[PDB]
Amino acid sequence: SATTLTLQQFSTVYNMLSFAVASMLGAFAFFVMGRKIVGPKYRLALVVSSLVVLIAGYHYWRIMGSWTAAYALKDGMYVPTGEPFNDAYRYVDWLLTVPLLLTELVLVMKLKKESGSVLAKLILAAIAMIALGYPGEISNPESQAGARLMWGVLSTVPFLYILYVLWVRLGDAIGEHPAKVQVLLKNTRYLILLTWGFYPIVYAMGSYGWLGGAGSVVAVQVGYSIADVTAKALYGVMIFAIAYAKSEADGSLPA
Amino acid sequence: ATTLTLQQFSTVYNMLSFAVASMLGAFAFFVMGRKIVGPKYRLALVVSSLVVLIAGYHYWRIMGSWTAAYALKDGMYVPTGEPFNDAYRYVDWLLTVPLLLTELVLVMKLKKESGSVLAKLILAAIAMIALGYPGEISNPESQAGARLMWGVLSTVPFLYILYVLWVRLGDAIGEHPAKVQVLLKNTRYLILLTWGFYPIVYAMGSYLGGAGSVVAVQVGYSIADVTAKALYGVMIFAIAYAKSEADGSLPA
Amino acid sequence: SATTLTLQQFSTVYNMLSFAVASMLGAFAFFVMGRKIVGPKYRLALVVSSLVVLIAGYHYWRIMGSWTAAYALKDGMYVPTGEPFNDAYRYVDWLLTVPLLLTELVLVMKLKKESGSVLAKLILAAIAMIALGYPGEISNPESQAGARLMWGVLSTVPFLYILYVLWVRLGDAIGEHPAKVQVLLKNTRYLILLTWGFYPIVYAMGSYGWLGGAGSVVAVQVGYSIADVTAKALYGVMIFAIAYAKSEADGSLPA
Amino acid sequence: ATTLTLQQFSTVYNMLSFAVASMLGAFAFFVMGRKIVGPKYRLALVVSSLVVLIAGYHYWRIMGSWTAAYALKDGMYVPTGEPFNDAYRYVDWLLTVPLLLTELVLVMKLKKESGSVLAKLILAAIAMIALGYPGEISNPESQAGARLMWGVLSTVPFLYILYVLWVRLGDAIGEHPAKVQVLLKNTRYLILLTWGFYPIVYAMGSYLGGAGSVVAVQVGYSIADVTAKALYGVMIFAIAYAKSEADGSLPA
Amino acid sequence: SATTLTLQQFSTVYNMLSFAVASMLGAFAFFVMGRKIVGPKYRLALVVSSLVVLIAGYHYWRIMGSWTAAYALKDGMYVPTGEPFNDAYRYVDWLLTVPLLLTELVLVMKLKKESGSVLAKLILAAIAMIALGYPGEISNPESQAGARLMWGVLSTVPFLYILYVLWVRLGDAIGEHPAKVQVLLKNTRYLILLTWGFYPIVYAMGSYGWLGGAGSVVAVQVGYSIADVTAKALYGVMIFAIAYAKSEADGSLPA
Amino acid sequence: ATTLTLQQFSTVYNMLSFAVASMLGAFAFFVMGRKIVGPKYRLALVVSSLVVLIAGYHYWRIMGSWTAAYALKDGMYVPTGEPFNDAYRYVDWLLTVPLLLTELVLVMKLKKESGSVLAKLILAAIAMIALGYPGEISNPESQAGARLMWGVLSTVPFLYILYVLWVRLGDAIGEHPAKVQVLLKNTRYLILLTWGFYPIVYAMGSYLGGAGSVVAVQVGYSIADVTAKALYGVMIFAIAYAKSEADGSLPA
Ligand SMILES: CCCCCCCC/C=C/CCCCCCCC(=O)OC[C@H](O)CO
Ligand SMILES: CCCCCCCC/C=C/CCCCCCCC(=O)OC[C@H](O)CO
Ligand SMILES: CCCCCCCC/C=C/CCCCCCCC(=O)OC[C@H](O)CO
Ligand SMILES: CCCCCCCC/C=C/CCCCCCCC(=O)OC[C@H](O)CO
Ligand SMILES: CCCCCCCC/C=C/CCCCCCCC(=O)OC[C@H](O)CO
Ligand SMILES: CCCCCCCC/C=C/CCCCCCCC(=O)OC[C@H](O)CO
Ligand SMILES: CCCCCCCC/C=C/CCCCCCCC(=O)OC[C@H](O)CO
Ligand SMILES: CCCCCCCC/C=C\CCCCCCCC(=O)OC[C@H](O)CO
Ligand SMILES: CCCCCCCC/C=C\CCCCCCCC(=O)OC[C@H](O)CO
Ligand SMILES: CCCCCCCC/C=C\CCCCCCCC(=O)OC[C@H](O)CO
Ligand SMILES: CCCCCCCC/C=C\CCCCCCCC(=O)OC[C@H](O)CO
Ligand SMILES: CCCCCCCC/C=C\CCCCCCCC(=O)OC[C@H](O)CO
Ligand SMILES: CCCCCCCC/C=C\CCCCCCCC(=O)OC[C@H](O)CO
Ligand SMILES: *C/C=C(C)/C=C/C=C(C)/C=C/C1=C(C)CCCC1(C)C
Ligand SMILES: *C/C=C(C)/C=C/C=C(C)/C=C/C1=C(C)CCCC1(C)C
Ligand SMILES: *C/C=C(C)/C=C/C=C(C)/C=C/C1=C(C)CCCC1(C)C
Ligand SMILES: *C/C=C(C)/C=C/C=C(C)/C=C/C1=C(C)CCCC1(C)C
Ligand SMILES: *C/C=C(C)/C=C/C=C(C)/C=C/C1=C(C)CCCC1(C)C
Ligand SMILES: *C/C=C(C)/C=C/C=C(C)/C=C/C1=C(C)CCCC1(C)C
Repeated sequence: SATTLTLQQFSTVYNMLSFAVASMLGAFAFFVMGRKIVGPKYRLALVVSSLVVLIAGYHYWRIMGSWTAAYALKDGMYVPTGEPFNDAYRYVDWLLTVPLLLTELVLVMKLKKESGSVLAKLILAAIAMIALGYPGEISNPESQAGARLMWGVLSTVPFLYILYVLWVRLGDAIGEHPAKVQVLLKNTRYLILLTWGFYPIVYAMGSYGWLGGAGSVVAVQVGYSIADVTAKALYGVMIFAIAYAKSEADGSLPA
Repeated sequence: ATTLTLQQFSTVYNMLSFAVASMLGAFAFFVMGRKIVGPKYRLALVVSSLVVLIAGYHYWRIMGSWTAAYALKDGMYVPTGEPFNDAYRYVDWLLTVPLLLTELVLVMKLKKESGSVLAKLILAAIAMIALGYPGEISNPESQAGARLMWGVLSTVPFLYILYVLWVRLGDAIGEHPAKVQVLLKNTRYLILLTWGFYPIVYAMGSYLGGAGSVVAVQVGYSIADVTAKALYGVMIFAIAYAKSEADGSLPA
Repeated sequence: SATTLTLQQFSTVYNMLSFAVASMLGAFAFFVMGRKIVGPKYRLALVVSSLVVLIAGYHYWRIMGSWTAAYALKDGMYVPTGEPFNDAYRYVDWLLTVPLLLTELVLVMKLKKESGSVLAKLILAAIAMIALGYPGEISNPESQAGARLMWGVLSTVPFLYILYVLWVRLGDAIGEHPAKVQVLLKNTRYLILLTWGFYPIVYAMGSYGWLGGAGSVVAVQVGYSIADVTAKALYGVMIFAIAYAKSEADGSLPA
Repeated sequence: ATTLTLQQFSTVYNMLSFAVASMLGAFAFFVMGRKIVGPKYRLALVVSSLVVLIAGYHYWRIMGSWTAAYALKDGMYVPTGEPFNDAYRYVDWLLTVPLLLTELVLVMKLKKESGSVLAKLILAAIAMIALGYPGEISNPESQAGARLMWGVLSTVPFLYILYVLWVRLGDAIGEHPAKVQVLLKNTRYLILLTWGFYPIVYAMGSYLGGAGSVVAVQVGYSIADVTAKALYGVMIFAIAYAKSEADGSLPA
Repeated sequence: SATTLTLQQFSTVYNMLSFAVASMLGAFAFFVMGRKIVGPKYRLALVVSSLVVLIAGYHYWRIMGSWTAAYALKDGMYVPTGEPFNDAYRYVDWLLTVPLLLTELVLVMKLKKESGSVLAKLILAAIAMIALGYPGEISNPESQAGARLMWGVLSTVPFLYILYVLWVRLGDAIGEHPAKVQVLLKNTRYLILLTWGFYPIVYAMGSYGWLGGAGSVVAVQVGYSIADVTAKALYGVMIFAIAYAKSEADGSLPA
Repeated sequence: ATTLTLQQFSTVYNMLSFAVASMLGAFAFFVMGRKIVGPKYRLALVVSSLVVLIAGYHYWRIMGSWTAAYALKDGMYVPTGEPFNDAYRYVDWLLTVPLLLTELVLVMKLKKESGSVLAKLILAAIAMIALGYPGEISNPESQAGARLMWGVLSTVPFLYILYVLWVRLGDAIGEHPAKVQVLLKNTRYLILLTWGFYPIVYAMGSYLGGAGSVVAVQVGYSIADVTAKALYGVMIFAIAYAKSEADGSLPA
């Protein structure tokens, strides 16, 4: 089965899940309302921003239900119920939202005829990343260690491709914009860099650790919440700030 | 009925949760994207919003029916006696497929014959779904003859719909700007790929596999619905955005 | 009591009821949104169109609850619960919506001073039709065959009156409009003609058939759904198309 | 209490479902009809929307109370011990009747005395409902004296309200266009027919019949509420539309 | 414990609570919609009017739940359940809404530089009134009669202060406005005078009466509903009427 | 755990119901007050609406948790075994405190450094709440050392936030009209009074009292949240209204 949890551990994970739910839905309303403030050519990017956090809001709402249904209160403790709580529900979120995360960045940036081509490759790359990752995630890290490693390696190839394209296609376009736009674009890269590495690490953790003890279960689940809120809601605020800065630069800010 | 492995139940549940999320995301897009395109293409986005709203609620219900048809016992998911209503999609299609045809006609240029053309497609789609329904609920083992016959009878209006869409979309490519032309070409390919997937899943259910067959049919129908409705609506929006940039009606 | 049903039969009726619910509510949103597109003198007719489908949406929502509450799952079967499922709940729908169906047609057509008089007679006719039909519907087709026939006959008199008025007041006004308006008005008559005959036939069926077997129960209930969706939602789309055509003819289409 | 036949329970339930549907339909009409009339008559339609919205929810509750007060046993509907709160309409009237008077005053031309006139009618309507409430909950058999007395005391502000409405509506007929005049004449007749129906139903409940009496009172009150609120609001809208076409403020 | 109630007594209190709920929420929608009709300098007062009735709507919704949960149906009777129904939940309503009631009156009236000072004193007075009243309300009228009286007396001091300020600050400003504004301002004072005295009387009743019998329980609870609807919803209508009259006087009525 | 008197349970429940009502009232104010101030200050009111909306729902949940953690027995409220999640506020603060800082920055004049300043405050607020959380769930009796340490570590970013707000608000007083200046002065005092209250309640929970301690912490946190969010948002609105009257953008 799984691990027994204290009220403190169960509450901590439940609260970080409720933190995630509130952050995604609140950011949704913010991005919906923020459309009126930026230039008209950057409003489609904010719509996609709202879409990302809306979907992750729905998915975290289900995860929160899944978490409370996998444990039951007995003798001042939370003991498993047999109902499964898995990380593979997250992939259903990622498969849709990660291609959308790339889309909103490209839409807020300048289109250079090939912008469609650059986006299409990244979307296809992100899809294959999650798609190849899924067989490895549902594989038993012990009884199926060969399959887990193979899919992880195959999944990492389009992953580094996305990271490479973002580094090379952003710096060549960072150095063409005002100082405020550069800082916003620069930090957005760091934001992607710091946060997106969490998911493969936890995948590699299950292969070489994690599940060992309740604290590991809490930490990983707390980590997913922090990573998702920053990679989706905070990331969407950066897209909004880039839209306002670029709208302020080309003179399209509503007056 | 049959017992499922933990993986099979999880997989079908996830594809159902994927479908719910895709519709919810597509709904918000079409509602908000209405403001971004020209004023004469917004009714097409209104119909797009309804299609995904209806299918979203219906997939929300399908997910409830799925989780209620199995129970976890001994590391397995065994049936509960509560039935899984697989015919619930066909009543959705009976409403949403006629609506999908409408949004394509509305996003295109209105002609004199547009009224007659739409009604014929809807009558075909109705007869298609109507003939398919006896075949869908037929037992693939004890009632294999009826499944094929209704499958065969249903494809006649099916191929009729595909022919009309191919011919009425190619005739409009050569009158529009290049960007509008590319979108219409890809839209034809998209309709063919997605609408052709459903006959395969019907033939998948017919032929035995066991639980893998159950997973495939539910996964296949779910993917088909998501691509034929939400991905399809994005093309309707993209056609609306291109035509709005061409006729100078883009709100920007 | 009543009949026992298979899962297939119960599901079929349940699905056609859910089809009806979705069609009525979806058409409501369509007609509400479609007001902006037609001329201002035809928008009141679309409001009445929305009202018809909204009411039928509410009534079919209750019918769906009534259907699931009249049967219970036992041994892979649906056996009655004793709770009644009757066609007389439909008359409460018809008594309000049928007068409204006539109203929206007259409002989309040209007012000719007497338009109030024509409408008032039809509304009074439709009311008496449903009102006279109700005593006959709740009468036992066997133990009370005299009362059933008498009310059916009395109900058919204002029915044919409505049909006569529609045929004579529409053709005299069809031949005064453009070709597209004529086709729309012509098909609307056929739509009324084909669909409205279903209700008396089922009334006459209960007198001389139906209730015999489960298949009859399914067919009649499936028929009501098909008839209601076409006589209310498809009919409202025809009213919308007439409004757009007439708005396009008199030059009032919003530009 | 008393047992009801299947027909009696069904009839009262249907008239309650008729009332719910009528209010829901009337609500959407007044909300949407606000946009169609002139800008100075829209607050009257706002109040119209509230009246039917409040009464719709209340009739939704009355229906729940009705179905919860009886149970199906032996081809009969026998009481459950759960009570049916027939006084729930009077607390509705205490709110909605003062609102109904307001929407009539708002749709008419505002004068200096309009403020005083409205307050007097509301005070009368309050006292009318207030005196009627002791009489409504009084037992028609063991407490027949109190029922009549409260009925008698309640009609004094009742006839006061009817007199004022007759006199303030006839004085405004002769200053308006012909179409506005006809509407005001019919509005007076409508108020008299509908407001007079309630005293009959109170006298119906007093005098015994048994279950037929129970059906009549509930059917009568339901019909009276539907005609005095939703049908009444359509006249308020019709007066608004006529005055908007007369003063040139029709949004068209 | 408490008293046993008949179905009639329980229904009466339940209905007057549902009357209060409907009146507060309905007035909320009225004040929200009524903003468009008055001058722009009086619209903030109507927002505060909506706030008062919205809060009292929420609080009466809870009181209605509290009432149904304090009694249970047994043998055609309503007997207590042990769950408490107290008047001290009302103070949580009053502590917020009474300062708001004064605010909306001052905002609809003319600001005379010191209007902030006058309002601040009244708000501080109203707060201390409810604050001093609370220790006395939760005191046992019999075992704690010294504390009940003392807090009641201390609570009455800012109460009469508010009444004095309203009488003196309104008449000096009534006699500066048109006749219609004077009548509206004059009746608003009478409205405050008649209704606001109910609360101390019921406080003094618990000290020297009430709780004796079920009829007293019904009357007091019925009284609170009548008092709250007139002191909040009817009072807000008077504020709306003053705003429309003053907007009509200074020529700011939307045309 | 500990049993509570009827008064203690009622008091904490009332302060929770007070908090719910205050947030609901504040939400409607900020939504409606958006229309009343100038167009460039409305995003700050949008964020104000979210803060109170989030905290309103969370206090609605806290009230449910509170009533579910005790049961009435023998004229007492005794624990039920169902736990009261007191850490649920800290996850609220983790979202709402960063939002509260934002609305202040948005209502003020935007400068070049405004971007950097906000991010530092949010990082501080995050670390503040993050370090406070281990201390909040620590047992005041068996784990008194950890409570103090996390309390001590949490105040470092706390005093950092207070210093920045004092210095960036005094620098903006002397560039604005007198009415704007007074509001900014009082806003500083308000932030200090309310933000300083939380450390006291943490020290209250640490030091024993018993149930009175439980009441104080819950009452203190509730009052602190209501004044630091709803009362704070009214000042944000008042600053918005004053600046709108100064720059001539008041919708009137
Ligand atoms: C709905 C329940 C029944 C289900 C069965 C399928 C119903 C299909 C209905 C299609 C409505 C299409 C009406 C189109 C009327 C013309 C509108 C139009 O041409 O507008 C173009 C543009 O918006 C001008 O600017
Ligand atoms: C077993 C019984 C089976 C019964 C099966 C019945 C099916 C009826 C559906 C017909 C399709 C009608 C589509 C209607 C679309 C009309 C659109 C229209 O008329 O608008 C054109 C005009 O140009 C705008 O101005
Ligand atoms: C509501 C809870 C208590 C129930 C007790 C009954 C309350 C009756 C209230 C009536 C409000 C009427 C206020 C009318 C104020 C004048 C508005 C007006 O004259 O506006 C006309 C027109 O809209 C300008 O263009
Ligand atoms: C047992 C205790 C029973 C107590 C019973 C108390 C009843 C109080 C209701 C009075 C009616 C008040 C109606 C208020 C309508 C005012 C409308 C108004 O003042 O507006 C006019 C002005 O012209 C706009 O500008
Ligand atoms: C939200 C979930 C994560 C929680 C972590 C805290 C997030 C803090 C986000 C702040 C958004 C601020 C974006 C501001 C972008 C600039 C907008 C602006 O300057 O607009 C001014 C004015 O409206 C022009 O007229
Ligand atoms: C245990 C792990 C702990 C991890 C902790 C991670 C915390 C990340 C939060 C950083 C604050 C970011 C605030 C972002 C505010 C940005 C606002 C902005 O960029 O807008 C300025 C520009 O002027 C508009 O045009
Ligand atoms: C894990 C948490 C990590 C910390 C997350 C919150 C801090 C984010 C601060 C962003 C300031 C961005 C502008 C910084 C300007 C000074 C620093 C700098 O050197 O920026 C060079 C750039 O060219 C401009 O001048
Ligand atoms: C500033 C831009 C973003 C900056 C980069 C953000 C990246 C976030 C990713 C992973 C953090 C995971 C942290 C996991 C910390 C868990 C803390 C915890 O509570 O674990 C203790 C456990 O509960 C004992 O039982
Ligand atoms: C404009 C709207 C027009 C809508 C037009 C809809 C036409 C019929 C569609 C679906 C019927 C679905 C039920 C089909 C049943 C097939 C018979 C069958 O064998 O299955 C069920 C039966 O009860 C054995 O148990
Ligand atoms: C185009 C304009 C409208 C055209 C005219 C539309 C009129 C619809 C009225 C009645 C149809 C009733 C059809 C009933 C078919 C029932 C099919 C069925 O499924 O019954 C099999 C049963 O389930 C085995 O057990
Ligand atoms: C502006 C708002 C003003 C509103 C003004 C409302 C005035 C009173 C109305 C209804 C009271 C209903 C209860 C009446 C009770 C009558 C006494 C009675 O005998 O019945 C109940 C009693 O508990 C025996 O059980
Ligand atoms: C016009 C401006 C406002 C005018 C002033 C309004 C002040 C309302 C305050 C208190 C009234 C309390 C009245 C309580 C009446 C209770 C009637 C009742 O029903 O009690 C009988 C009991 O139920 C038998 O068992
Ligand atoms: C932009 C968004 C950035 C958000 C950044 C959030 C950073 C961490 C915040 C809260 C963690 C709350 C849990 C802290 C747990 C402390 C460890 C502990 O001892 O308690 C739990 C443990 O499971 C013993 O049972
Ligand atoms: C909002 C959610 C986001 C940004 C999720 C991102 C997920 C990844 C970048 C996952 C990467 C993986 C690999 C590189 C290999 C192992 C499998 C994955 C899917 C965890
Ligand atoms: C949104 C749903 C859509 C677009 C559904 C489309 C469905 C089809 C094209 C179905 C076709 C079928 C046949 C050709 C025969 C077998 C039965 C069907 C209904 C699966
Ligand atoms: C939306 C619902 C509609 C259009 C319903 C129409 C119903 C009828 C035309 C019913 C007619 C009847 C008779 C002519 C006699 C027998 C009784 C009736 C009510 C079934
Ligand atoms: C929407 C509800 C309305 C218009 C209700 C009106 C009610 C009456 C006019 C009631 C009158 C009564 C009497 C004259 C005496 C007997 C008791 C009443 C309350 C039924
Ligand atoms: C909407 C609610 C209102 C206007 C409540 C008003 C309450 C009072 C004026 C209460 C006054 C009290 C005293 C003067 C002393 C005794 C205690 C009080 C709180 C009942
Ligand atoms: C809306 C909620 C707000 C503004 C919360 C503010 C909270 C604090 C300023 C908390 C400070 C703390 C310390 C300084 C140390 C002890 C732990 C805390 C979190 C209570």
